[PDB]
Amino acid sequence: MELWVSPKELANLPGLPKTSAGVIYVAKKQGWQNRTRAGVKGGKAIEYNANSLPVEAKAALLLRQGEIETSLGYFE
Repeated sequence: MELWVSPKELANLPGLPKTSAGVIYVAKKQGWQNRTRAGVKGGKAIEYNANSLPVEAKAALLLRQGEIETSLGYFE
């Protein structure tokens, strides 16, 4: 499993501030396994590994994830 996340998506969990500015700034206070992707924004964005987020965000995370997709590229 992986389920990565984006700063704009973290800017809504309680444990995390309501603005990515605080999440990215706080990201330095720890540095959750964040993968870069030269396509979700600029030549180098900053994703966040959901498994690296604490528990307070892990709970509220999958919470606002209601409805998303059924199954695909999952090779069954």
